[PDB]
Amino acid sequence: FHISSQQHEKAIKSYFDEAQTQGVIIIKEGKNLSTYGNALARANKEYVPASTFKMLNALIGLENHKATTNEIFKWDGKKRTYPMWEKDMTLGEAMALSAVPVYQELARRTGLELMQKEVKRVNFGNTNIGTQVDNFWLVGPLKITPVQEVNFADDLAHNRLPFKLETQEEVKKMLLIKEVNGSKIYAKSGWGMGVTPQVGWLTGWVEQANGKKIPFSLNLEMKEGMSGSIRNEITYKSLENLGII
Ligand SMILES: *C(=O)/C=C/N[C@@H](C(=O)O)[C@](C)(Cn1ccnn1)[SH](=O)=O
Repeated sequence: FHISSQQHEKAIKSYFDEAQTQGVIIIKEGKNLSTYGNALARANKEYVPASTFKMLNALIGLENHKATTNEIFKWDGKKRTYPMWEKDMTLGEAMALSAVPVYQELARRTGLELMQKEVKRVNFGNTNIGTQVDNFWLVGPLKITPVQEVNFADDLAHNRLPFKLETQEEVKKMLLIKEVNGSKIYAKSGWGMGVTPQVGWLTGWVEQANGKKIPFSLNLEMKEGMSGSIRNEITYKSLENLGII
C-alpha cells in the first residue's frame, strides 16, 4: 500500500500514547530488528520477565522429566489469587491461564541447582536466579531486555533453543493465542506486579500462512486500572499496521 516508514512509526507510537503508558514493540524480520512505540530506549533495558518465564520453565521441566504434557497438576484446595486457578490443570492449561502456582510447583521439582544451570545454558537475560527457586522470575534477580525476549522467541519459533525438538514443539503447542486469516499468533503474556514500576509483556511470533515466522516482543509500563488485554490490543494493532497480520 506504499505506506511510509514515518507513518508506521507515528501510528504505532500513537497506540502506546493512547493507552497513556510508555512502551516498545520489537519486531524481527529475518535477521533485522525493528523497534517501534513511544519509548524506544526501553528496547535494551532489563525488566523482570514475569510470566514470560513460564515458556522456559516449561522447556526445562519437560526436558528434565519433571512433568509430562498430560500430567494433571491438582489444585491443593488453598485459596489462589484468581478463582479460575482453583482447579486441576495440565502445564498447557496453566500456560493459557498463566497459573503461577502450577509453575512454582514445576520450578520446585526442577530445584535451584538444575534451574540455575539450565537458565545459564540457555543464556536467558542476565541469567541470575538468586537463591529462591520459586519466585526469581517475578521479583528478581532475573532480568531480561525486550531485545533478548524477541531473540528468545525467534530461537523458540525456529526450534533453535538447546532442548530436544520434541520439547520445543510441546511448549509451542501451549502458546497458540489467536488465528487471523491464515496467520497464527503464538505468544506468552507477563505482568510483573511485584516490582515498581510494573512491567507488562507480550512476547511471541506470528506464523504466516506461507510458513514464515515473525517474532515480536511488546514491553510496557502497566498502571493502575489498566486491563491485561491492552497488551494484546496494542500488539495486534501494531502487527496489523505493519501488514504482518
Ligand atoms: C505472570 O506474569 C503472572 C503474574 N501474576 C501476578 C498477577 O497476575 O498479578 C501475581 C500478583 C504474581 N506476581 C507478579 C509479580 N509479583 N507477583 S498473581 O500470581 O498472584
